[PDB]
Amino acid sequence: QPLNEEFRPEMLQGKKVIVTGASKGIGREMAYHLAKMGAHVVVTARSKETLQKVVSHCLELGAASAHYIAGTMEDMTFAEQFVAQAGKLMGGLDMLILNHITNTSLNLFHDDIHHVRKSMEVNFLSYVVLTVAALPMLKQSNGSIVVVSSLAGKVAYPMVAAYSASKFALDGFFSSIRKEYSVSRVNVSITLCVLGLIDTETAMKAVSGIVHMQAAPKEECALEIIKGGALRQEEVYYDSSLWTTLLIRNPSRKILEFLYST
Amino acid sequence: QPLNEEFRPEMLQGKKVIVTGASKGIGREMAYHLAKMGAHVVVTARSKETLQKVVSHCLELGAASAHYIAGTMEDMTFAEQFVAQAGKLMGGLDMLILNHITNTSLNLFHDDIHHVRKSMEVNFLSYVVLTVAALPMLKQSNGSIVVVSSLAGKVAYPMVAAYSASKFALDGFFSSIRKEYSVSRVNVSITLCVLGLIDTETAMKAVSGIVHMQAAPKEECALEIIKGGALRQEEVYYDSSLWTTLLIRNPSRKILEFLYS
Amino acid sequence: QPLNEEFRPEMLQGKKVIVTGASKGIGREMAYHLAKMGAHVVVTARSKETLQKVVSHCLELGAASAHYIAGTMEDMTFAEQFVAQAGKLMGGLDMLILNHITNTSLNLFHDDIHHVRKSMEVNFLSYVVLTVAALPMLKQSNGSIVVVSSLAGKVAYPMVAAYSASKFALDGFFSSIRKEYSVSRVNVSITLCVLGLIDTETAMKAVSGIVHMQAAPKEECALEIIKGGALRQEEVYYDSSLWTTLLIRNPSRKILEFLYSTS
Amino acid sequence: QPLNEEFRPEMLQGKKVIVTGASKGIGREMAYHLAKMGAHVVVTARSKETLQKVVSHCLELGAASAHYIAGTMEDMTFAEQFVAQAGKLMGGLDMLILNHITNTSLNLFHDDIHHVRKSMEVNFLSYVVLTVAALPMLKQSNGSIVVVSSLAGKVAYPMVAAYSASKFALDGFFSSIRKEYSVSRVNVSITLCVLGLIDTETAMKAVSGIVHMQAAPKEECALEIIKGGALRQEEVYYDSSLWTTLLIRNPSRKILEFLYST
Ligand SMILES: NC(=O)C1=CN([C@@H]2O[C@H](COP(=O)(O)OP(=O)(O)OC[C@H]3O[C@@H](n4cnc5c(N)ncnc54)[C@H](OP(=O)(O)O)[C@@H]3O)[C@@H](O)[C@H]2O)C=CC1
Ligand SMILES: NC(=O)C1=CN([C@@H]2O[C@H](COP(=O)(O)OP(=O)(O)OC[C@H]3O[C@@H](n4cnc5c(N)ncnc54)[C@H](OP(=O)(O)O)[C@@H]3O)[C@@H](O)[C@H]2O)C=CC1
Ligand SMILES: NC(=O)C1=CN([C@@H]2O[C@H](COP(=O)(O)OP(=O)(O)OC[C@H]3O[C@@H](n4cnc5c(N)ncnc54)[C@H](OP(=O)(O)O)[C@@H]3O)[C@@H](O)[C@H]2O)C=CC1
Ligand SMILES: NC(=O)C1=CN([C@@H]2O[C@H](COP(=O)(O)OP(=O)(O)OC[C@H]3O[C@@H](n4cnc5c(N)ncnc54)[C@H](OP(=O)(O)O)[C@@H]3O)[C@@H](O)[C@H]2O)C=CC1
Ligand SMILES: C[C@H](CCC(=O)NCCC[N+](C)(C)CCCS(=O)(=O)[O-])[C@H]1CC[C@H]2[C@@H]3[C@H](O)C[C@@H]4C[C@H](O)CC[C@]4(C)[C@H]3C[C@H](O)[C@]12C
Ligand SMILES: C[C@H](CCC(=O)NCCC[N+](C)(C)CCCS(=O)(=O)[O-])[C@H]1CC[C@H]2[C@@H]3[C@H](O)C[C@@H]4C[C@H](O)CC[C@]4(C)[C@H]3C[C@H](O)[C@]12C
Ligand SMILES: C[C@H](CCC(=O)NCCC[N+](C)(C)CCCS(=O)(=O)[O-])[C@H]1CC[C@H]2[C@@H]3[C@H](O)C[C@@H]4C[C@H](O)CC[C@]4(C)[C@H]3C[C@H](O)[C@]12C
Ligand SMILES: C[C@H](CCC(=O)NCCC[N+](C)(C)CCCS(=O)(=O)[O-])[C@H]1CC[C@H]2[C@@H]3[C@H](O)C[C@@H]4C[C@H](O)CC[C@]4(C)[C@H]3C[C@H](O)[C@]12C
Repeated sequence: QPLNEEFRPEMLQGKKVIVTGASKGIGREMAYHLAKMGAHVVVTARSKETLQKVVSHCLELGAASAHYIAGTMEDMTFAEQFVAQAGKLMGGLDMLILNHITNTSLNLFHDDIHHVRKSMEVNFLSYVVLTVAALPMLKQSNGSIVVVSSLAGKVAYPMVAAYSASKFALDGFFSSIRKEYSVSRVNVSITLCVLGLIDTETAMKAVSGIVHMQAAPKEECALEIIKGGALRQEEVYYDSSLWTTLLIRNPSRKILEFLYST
Repeated sequence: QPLNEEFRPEMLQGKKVIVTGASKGIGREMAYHLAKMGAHVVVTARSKETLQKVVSHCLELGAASAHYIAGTMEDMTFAEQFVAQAGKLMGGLDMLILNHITNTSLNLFHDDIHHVRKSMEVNFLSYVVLTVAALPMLKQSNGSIVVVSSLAGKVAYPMVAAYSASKFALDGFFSSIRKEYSVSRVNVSITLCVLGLIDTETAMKAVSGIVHMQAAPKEECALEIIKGGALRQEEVYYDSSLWTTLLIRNPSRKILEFLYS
Repeated sequence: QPLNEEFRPEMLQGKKVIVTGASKGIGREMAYHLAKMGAHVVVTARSKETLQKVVSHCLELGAASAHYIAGTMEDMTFAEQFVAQAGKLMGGLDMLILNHITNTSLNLFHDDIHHVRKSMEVNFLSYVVLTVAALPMLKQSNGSIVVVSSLAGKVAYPMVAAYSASKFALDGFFSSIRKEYSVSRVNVSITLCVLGLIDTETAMKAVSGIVHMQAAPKEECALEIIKGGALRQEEVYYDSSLWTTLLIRNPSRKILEFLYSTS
Repeated sequence: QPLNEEFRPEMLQGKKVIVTGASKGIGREMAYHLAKMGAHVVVTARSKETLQKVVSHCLELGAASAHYIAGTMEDMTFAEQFVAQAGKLMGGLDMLILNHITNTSLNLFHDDIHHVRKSMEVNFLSYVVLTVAALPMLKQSNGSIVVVSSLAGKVAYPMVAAYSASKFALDGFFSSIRKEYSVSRVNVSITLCVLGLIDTETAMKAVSGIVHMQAAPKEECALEIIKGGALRQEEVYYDSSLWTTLLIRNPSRKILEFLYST
């Protein structure tokens, strides 16, 4: 059940938040927003040096505390240890923002089973491992899981087959456990974010020169993700066009799920 | 692009078809329908003894030829080598029916990463491996890939989280490469089948005392899958209720896809 | 612009309301609800005898005032004069509830053009005439027009062709003038009510078989209409099934209208 | 049931067709198309002068025959007698194209009950009278009724209240009788056409200085109406934008009607 409330930045004051993939792009922007809101933040990515810079800026911005732990989410042991360590750094966990992805570019699928497996491991499986590791703390705090996804996680696009598979998988998994938490009375919210083109360096390099579309600002995108998580909304849609978000909705699916539950 | 005509059993006559997970349930029924249609079939599953029975019955029903290769789709090497061997046995491949799943029951996700992993490997990754292995032959024959999926591969259900993840992944992956084949002029069709409750032994055991819904017959289900694949349809929907099929359709998704291209 | 508040029965206290087709069915129930709420009510229909009973009970229920004026809405002069009289009697008008229909039973269209014409005159044209007559008073009070319509005013059914024409016409006309009031800054709300099967005597005599049991209570129906009107809602949907109310919604239409609104 | 076939111009060859409001605009274009297809045509409108010109061009184009009968559809007696005359002229009737409207311009509704009644009489009631007169002949030929309507006959627009009421009425009436013909096994098709902005002189004059949108060609509009009628389609949608035609569809209504039919 989502909060029938207007979002206020104070909702994140003193909250203990993990942000993954936070060295750049949307993840970094989320860290910065949370810092401005006075959250405790633990950020992760592979890039130790840029993560320290992100942390330093978070402290400048007014984070209650800020730490980084560097590692690759290809490593499921790292994922497990990271959450345990992050929990100790903050003295608990209120929000788990899962945002990282493995390197993805626009290319036709040509026998690249390696990339399919890697995308599944980093983009999907690690999210599951992180969640399992975080759940005890999240149950303690009646916390929130925020899963960052994509238009390519709701509809099919050429050139992102492996990526799409992993993002669709996130939808299937996390939407299913959401239904389980509802019936099990587990007070942990799950927010799935569906993003259009966002003006991160990664996206801008990737779509040049294949796609020529309006890119939404990464700062606003980051805020909207946090907002949705804070308000415990089931899904967050963010795109430069309001008419895109109208097309992402799937009431037919909602009806089928409603009919099953009752 | 689907064939603008009604289905005839003669469409499968002499066609070279792989059916995975064909020792029982829908897979077995598909093998039987294909045999009745006079197709060449190679069936696979883990149990050689039960596959032997299927092959024997396939030849009785009038299969052009029938062979089994036994093994687990947990083994990606087996998946790759199976397709090559199946293709060798038949002298090519017209249709790849991907149907197998790892054993799944209705249970809460209780930090079962091992089941999530196994579901992703068997239900999804092996389908990709099998496809990669089969594609050269399918490109030669302008053939078809048929991916068996589920209502839980289109909408969310409690108690099947790992399974749902794997089936959602199939939609994402196979629907994406379908778009790729359309723009790359690859004349291999991809059919995704979305099934409601089907009266297989597995399903009836799994839902016993938990879900009380009417089950659709496995025989007709199997036929509808084959029909859709033969007709090169993008998606096949099979459920005991017609209203279910209406609610699984996603025109909004199709619009978004059309707008992209 | 609807009122962003919960309905209170006190919203109708001392309000001056006309209800047409109010001798029986939903109309009578509406008069009774308004009476209970302490409204001033003027009711109309052709039969003085039945209207007298409605007025008597309205007073008993606690109407601030209750009166009838009898006549046929086949007569556009009566329609016009009725509103003027009712308004003068009450000293204004806050709500105009348009509810009357000409007698309709379920039959195949059988070249009865006379019935098509009568349906259009009584069910549609008189509503327009009553509206024109009422508008000056409604503008003064920032009041409301409530137009009672039907499932057969949003979707097609056999056996009610003439009636459907008239109810569809109400939608086209009143939804258009609503758009006009929005841009002309006319502070009079228009509420179109879409009703499924309601257990009025007329409906129960008309319909056949088990469908009778799916009839919604006329008492609750009448209240929901008043609520919608009081809250200045654009549309009220009332049916015994929530799935029906889902299927009468037309967001596609709403989008086309929104896109035009600034064009 | 619509014809499971692609349209061929030969489908109208030798067919006996009435077109109302055919002195100009879409009606005139329809007459011209039918003429080219070698149909028998009877055209009507108030102006004999303009009708004569249409007839002359129809004969030029190769109509099997072409006649006009002038009169006002405000007059229900004329409406009825016109159909009898037209049927006598052609020796029967295969298609009745109901297209005429009373003069309508964009204006706020201001006590003009006279105009509301006139719109209802000409735009709606006359269509019913014409249908009643034509039905015996149409039953004999397993013929077709084509009712020309409007976006303002499916959605609400300001400035066309009286017109909208009349076009909505056509939908309510003719869609109801279509259901009646199905259950009564009357083999006469009813086609309701929903038109966006069409570049007729009337439309171009009316929208001048108030609406700025793409106008669809009247010739193609006319053809699509004829095609839909010939193929016994329930509805024809014609607009400059295909997205408009998507927004005019009402599947929910179709479901409600299907459920009642069951
Ligand atoms: N930008 C867009 O247009 C869209 C974005 N999205 C989504 O939003 C999210 C963020 O995208 P965006 O900000 O554009 O991506 P970026 O590439 O900017 O950021 C991805 C981050 O994840 C990290 N990462 C990469 N590999 C690994 C690894 N093996 N282990 C841990 N972290 C890794 C990166 O840091 P480092 O390299 O240091 O490890 C990087 O901080 C993604 O989930 C994506 O799916 C969805 C649709 C569109
Ligand atoms: N029945 C239903 O209600 C529904 C079915 N479906 C779908 O239809 C498909 C078939 O379902 P159903 O017939 O019920 O399933 P069954 O259990 O009847 O059959 C699954 C088959 O796959 C094989 N299999 C199991 N594990 C493995 C493995 N590691 N490697 C290779 N093969 C394995 C089995 O043979 P063996 O054990 O011998 O190996 C078995 O023949 C599934 O893809 C499923 O997702 C979807 C929704 C509902
Ligand atoms: N009940 C239902 O299932 C449904 C009802 N509706 C709608 O709700 C409204 C009320 O329906 P319901 O309560 O069933 O109708 P009723 O038959 O119960 O009441 C109709 C009223 O209008 C009056 N009336 C009939 N002819 C005339 C006339 N010529 N001039 C003035 N009044 C006339 C009647 O009184 P008198 O005869 O004395 O004039 C009667 O008071 C109708 O607008 C209808 O369209 C819509 C869908 C379903
Ligand atoms: N053009 C557009 O943008 C749109 C058109 N439409 C629809 O398509 C139809 C044709 O429109 P369009 O071609 O623009 O219209 P036009 O104005 O060009 O033609 C209307 C015709 O009807 C006739 N007519 C007018 N009054 C009467 C009467 N009292 N009796 C008999 N005929 C009369 C006219 O001839 P005369 O004056 O000599 O009698 C004229 O031939 C209309 O039904 C309309 O509702 C719908 C939406 C948009
Ligand atoms: C830009 C496209 C298409 C988005 C879309 O379909 N958007 C709505 C449709 C808009 N319309 C066509 C309707 C109108 C446009 C009006 S406009 O004015 O814009 O021309 C989307 C679809 C899939 C997206 C990629 C994947 O996620 C993987 C990856 C994640 C990284 O993190 C960033 C890089 C990358 C490659 C992503 C970039 C971009 O995000 C992609 C290409
Ligand atoms: C039966 C349910 C729900 C299906 C559903 O939601 N169906 C539409 C409902 C229709 N309505 C509610 C609208 C009306 C009912 C009319 S009725 O008369 O039936 O009451 C579906 C949803 C997910 C399904 C399982 C997974 O796939 C995984 C696995 C695959 C194996 O291979 C077979 C076993 C197993 C466990 C599956 C069994 C079954 O298949 C499940 C439980
Ligand atoms: C009863 C039918 C159909 C209503 C409908 O289509 N209802 C939803 C569909 C229900 N399903 C089929 C889906 C089954 C669900 C069962 S469930 O148990 O879920 O409810 C409706 C449609 C048109 C209606 C008449 C007109 O107005 C004219 C007139 C007005 C008077 O004032 C009262 C009398 C009369 C004759 C009206 C009576 C009744 O009102 C009619 C026949
Ligand atoms: C032009 C407008 C609006 C139509 C509309 O809403 N059309 C699509 C949607 C527009 N969008 C904003 C969504 C896209 C535009 C993109 S665009 O690139 O085009 O600017 C429509 C709606 C009602 C129409 C009148 C009535 O029928 C009565 C009458 C019939 C005669 O016979 C011809 C004259 C007249 C006055 C008609 C002219 C015109 O026909 C009107 C004004």
